[PDB]
Amino acid sequence: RLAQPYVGVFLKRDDSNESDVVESLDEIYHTGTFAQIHEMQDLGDKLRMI
Amino acid sequence: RLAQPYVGVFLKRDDSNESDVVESLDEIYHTGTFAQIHEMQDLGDKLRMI
Amino acid sequence: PLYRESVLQMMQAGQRVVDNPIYLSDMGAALTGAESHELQDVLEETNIPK
Amino acid sequence: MVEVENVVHEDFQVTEEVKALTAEIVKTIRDIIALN
Repeated sequence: RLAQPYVGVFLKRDDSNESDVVESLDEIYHTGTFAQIHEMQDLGDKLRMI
Repeated sequence: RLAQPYVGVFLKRDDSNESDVVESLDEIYHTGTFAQIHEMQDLGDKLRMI
Repeated sequence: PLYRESVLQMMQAGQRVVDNPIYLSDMGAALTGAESHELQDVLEETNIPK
Repeated sequence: MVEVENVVHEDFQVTEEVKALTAEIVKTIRDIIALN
């Protein structure tokens, strides 16, 4: 519904841990790669974002 | 041209009539179904909306 | 038989993915062949058990 | 020879589902012409 559809991309630091990714915001690196969305597909998995 | 694409889906009442569809607005039911348009195709017909 | 059965295998109640059961009961009532008037009659009811 | 056009053509007053058989009939006609 948003005017500009977009999704970010960040990079994780060493020793990946999903619980800390959803608990705290420090695990991810400050660097980021923002980009606009094209089109959803979801051919096999229910989450296949380009 | 509009920023957000969308469309509403309604249900017609008993005794369908094309002339009533262009003559009166009471044929449609009070129930409605807004949704977002996905993508136009018009492969064979000029109106193949999803 | 009317539709293919993998879609039933894709959304299963034991996966705990049915956060919204009313969409599943609507998808299952959609398989009925009843008149669109009869669907409107089902819509006229307000209480969930009814 | 005497003859009369007793072309009975009864149909229900409610014409919503009565065409639902037509969809299967055309899909069947498509399947008969497609295999034969």
